[PDB]
Amino acid sequence: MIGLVGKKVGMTRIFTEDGVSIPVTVIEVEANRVTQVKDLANDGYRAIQVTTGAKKANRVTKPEAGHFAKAGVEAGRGLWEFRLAEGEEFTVGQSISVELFADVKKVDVTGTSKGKGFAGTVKRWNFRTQDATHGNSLSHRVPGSIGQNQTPGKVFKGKKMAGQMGNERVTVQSLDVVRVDAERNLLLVKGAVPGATGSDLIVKPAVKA
Amino acid sequence: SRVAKAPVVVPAGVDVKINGQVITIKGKNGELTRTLNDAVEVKHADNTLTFGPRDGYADGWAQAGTARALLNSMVIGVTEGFTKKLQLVGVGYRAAVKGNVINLSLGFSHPVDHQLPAGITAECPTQTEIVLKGADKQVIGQVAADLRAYRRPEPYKGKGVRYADEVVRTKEAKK
Amino acid sequence: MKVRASVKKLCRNCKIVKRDGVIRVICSAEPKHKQRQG
Amino acid sequence: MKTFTAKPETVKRDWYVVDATGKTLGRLATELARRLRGKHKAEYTPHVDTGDYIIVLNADKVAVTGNKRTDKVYYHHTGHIGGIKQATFEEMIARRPERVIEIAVKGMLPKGPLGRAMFRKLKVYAGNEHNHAAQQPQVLDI
RNA sequence: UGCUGAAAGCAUCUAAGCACGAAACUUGCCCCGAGAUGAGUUCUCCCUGACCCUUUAAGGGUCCUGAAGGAACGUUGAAGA
RNA sequence: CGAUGUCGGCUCAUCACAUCCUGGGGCUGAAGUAGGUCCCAAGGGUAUGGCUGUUCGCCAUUUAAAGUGGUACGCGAGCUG
RNA sequence: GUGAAGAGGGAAACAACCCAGACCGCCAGCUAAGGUCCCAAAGUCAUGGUUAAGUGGGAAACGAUGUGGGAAGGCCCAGAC
Ligand SMILES: [Mg+2]
Ligand SMILES: [Mg+2]
Ligand SMILES: [Mg+2]
Ligand SMILES: [Mg+2]
Ligand SMILES: [Mg+2]
Ligand SMILES: [Mg+2]
Ligand SMILES: [Mg+2]
Ligand SMILES: [Mg+2]
Ligand SMILES: [Mg+2]
Ligand SMILES: [Mg+2]
Ligand SMILES: [Mg+2]
Ligand SMILES: [Mg+2]
Ligand SMILES: [Mg+2]
Ligand SMILES: [Mg+2]
Ligand SMILES: [Mg+2]
Ligand SMILES: [Mg+2]
Ligand SMILES: [Mg+2]
Ligand SMILES: [Mg+2]
Ligand SMILES: [Mg+2]
Ligand SMILES: [Mg+2]
Ligand SMILES: [Mg+2]
Ligand SMILES: [Mg+2]
Ligand SMILES: [Mg+2]
Ligand SMILES: [Mg+2]
Ligand SMILES: [Mg+2]
Ligand SMILES: [Mg+2]
Ligand SMILES: [Mg+2]
Ligand SMILES: [Mg+2]
Ligand SMILES: [Mg+2]
Ligand SMILES: [Mg+2]
Ligand SMILES: [Mg+2]
Ligand SMILES: [Mg+2]
Ligand SMILES: [Mg+2]
Ligand SMILES: [Mg+2]
Ligand SMILES: [Mg+2]
Ligand SMILES: [Mg+2]
Ligand SMILES: [Zn+2]
Repeated sequence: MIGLVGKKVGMTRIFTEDGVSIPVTVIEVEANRVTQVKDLANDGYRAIQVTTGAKKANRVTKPEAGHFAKAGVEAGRGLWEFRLAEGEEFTVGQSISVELFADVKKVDVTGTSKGKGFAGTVKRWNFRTQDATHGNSLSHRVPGSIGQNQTPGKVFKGKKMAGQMGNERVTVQSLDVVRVDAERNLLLVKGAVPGATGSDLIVKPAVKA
Repeated sequence: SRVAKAPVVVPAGVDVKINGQVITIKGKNGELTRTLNDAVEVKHADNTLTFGPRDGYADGWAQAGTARALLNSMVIGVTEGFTKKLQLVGVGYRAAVKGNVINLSLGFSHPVDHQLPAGITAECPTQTEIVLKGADKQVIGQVAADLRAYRRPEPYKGKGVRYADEVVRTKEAKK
Repeated sequence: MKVRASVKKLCRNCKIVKRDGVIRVICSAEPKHKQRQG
Repeated sequence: MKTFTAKPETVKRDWYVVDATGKTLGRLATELARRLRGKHKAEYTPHVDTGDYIIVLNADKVAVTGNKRTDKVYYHHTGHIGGIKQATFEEMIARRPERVIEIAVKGMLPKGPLGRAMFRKLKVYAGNEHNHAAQQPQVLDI
């Protein structure tokens, strides 16, 4: 089943009648409008290409604006692509609303996580710090040993070392959808999705069920 | 060898078609088809099938003797059919048939249902007895093995699904 | 299943069979006699 | 005088279609590597690619003898420390069958920049068809 | 663990044929990923001038032209050494 | 021997399988529960303290289990001394 | 005996093993050990067998109706197994 492209509005809580507070993440989902329908005869696979939001007319480029003009649709802030299941099809200028998730129960939310920058191995890979006293010479948060003596003149591939943390595509699976508000284009999922406030989110129905 | 030298007599009302290595044997109980091994030479001497080693093969008489007893069994299957009987030993163990789904009740927390294959028909005279009939001998023995495989009979009481003819060597729990 | 280097017939009902390159003793009478050369 | 050498500008190359149905793997592959090297031509030169373009189709129907269909093993290593991988022959036919002809010929070509250039002329296909009718390939019988 | 079944009138899970069988294996889940030099595919956009040259060729130059786009600069960021 | 820093701890590990746990089996002097034993299996998991410089060991209390080894008895141009 | 104090060829690489002792030059010929499907020069040679284990291409006591060859024996068309 296809997914929809939304935006992380922020987090809040839904007080139930029973006295339970559900921490929810508001994801506004405007009308995703398709820009290209891909098929087996031309493209080798079945998918649709959607767009959302608006964009400044002086900033959408002539190659990019020609792509919306062929579909005959207003330029949106990006272009995403969702693989089609069998027996599932869409027309070109079709708009897709948040009512698609009206009867799903769990979703998977894909976003780009927050950028931690260059992070050390205590923060990134959860290494233990060494001893903060008892004689330690300049080695309180260092990664310690990284290999062995002469047997493998070498550090192995994928060794956990410092580097860029976050700012990358991650997917949180099986989030309970709380409320689907079609009138003001919202989608309330239980819990915390990746991404900062205002970043693009990809909400698909849950594949692990 | 000695099995393969003894020819297999086709009766009346049993149609036999030789086609290369593919042999289709029809009859009043169904049709059966088996591609033979390429080491086997088959020919129909007008009332009997004969079975000879095709040249340029090592296991000549070995493959021919396998090809004898199969087509012997294919003849008996299409004029008599095979009938393997199973009984259930144990309290509360029973079986029921819905067309081609035997509904076993073998003391589990979940129901046991077994889908029957194509040419296999089953029947329970009693709740504690399963009688299944069919044409192909390899298939009725396989279905009987599958129904036995749910409760292989315990050696302390003989409890479980057994063949109706087999012996169950029991064992006393000593102390 | 006894697994040994030396596999032997233990009674009159033992039968030495080679199944898939492995010498195996199988007995219809006694389940203690079933063997496998390994 | 001096011994002739082929020249890469003046050398001519030809196109061949080989059907790999039922043929033994290594006995096919050594004839391909003979003709990719160019050792069937009298103007052979070791440092010059003089071999012919070869299209091999029905690559999934190549045959091996013995129990090698279930017992020949294609190892490789991913670089990472646990990264030894393993695939049998009949898994490689099901997964990506063009590699079987390709691995066998690549081991039989010379190792170096010229041997990698010789491998570029081998064009294998799992199916019974190819897009290379424009080069007018002949039916090579092996 | 079997079914059918010879070689070996029997027996036999195997030699021909068939079935089942584990957190291992390949998938399914997530991420990177066409420098995959075998450098792939799809969609859209842009450019429709004159001449000289000798060693005539995937040649060199002049004048006209400067697109799509990019880059630089600036205001900056829940992006960042 | 015109220098290859060494016991133990710390911090990162990584591999083997002669498997400690979990998985699949066979036999049992296997009623069940719980075991014994052997076969398959390296995917993941695999204590904290008291004493001692200790590895080890004993002890206390855990845990599904507290595996055995290789790695310059792994790891001092990473630390401790 | 070789190396030391000896190059060349072969044994993947491999002072001491195998072949063979480099005065120099040659885009000549024959051979040695070792080889002749491709990497890689030369037999996809010929004739007759053996192996189904990738044995070949690592190992013992011991185990087994694997299979090929030979010589002998006791049962057996008075009917064996
Ligand atoms: Mg940041
Ligand atoms: Mg600490
Ligand atoms: Mg200091
Ligand atoms: Mg400090
Ligand atoms: Mg060091
Ligand atoms: Mg190295
Ligand atoms: Mg098996
Ligand atoms: Mg053992
Ligand atoms: Mg039989
Ligand atoms: Mg049987
Ligand atoms: Mg299966
Ligand atoms: Mg020293
Ligand atoms: Mg020095
Ligand atoms: Mg083991
Ligand atoms: Mg057990
Ligand atoms: Mg592992
Ligand atoms: Mg482990
Ligand atoms: Mg592994
Ligand atoms: Mg797995
Ligand atoms: Mg302790
Ligand atoms: Mg040691
Ligand atoms: Mg050490
Ligand atoms: Mg260790
Ligand atoms: Mg140290
Ligand atoms: Mg001291
Ligand atoms: Mg000296
Ligand atoms: Mg020498
Ligand atoms: Mg030498
Ligand atoms: Mg050697
Ligand atoms: Mg050499
Ligand atoms: Mg000569
Ligand atoms: Mg010679
Ligand atoms: Mg070389
Ligand atoms: Mg050659
Ligand atoms: Mg020949
Ligand atoms: Mg008798
Ligand atoms: Zn026995």
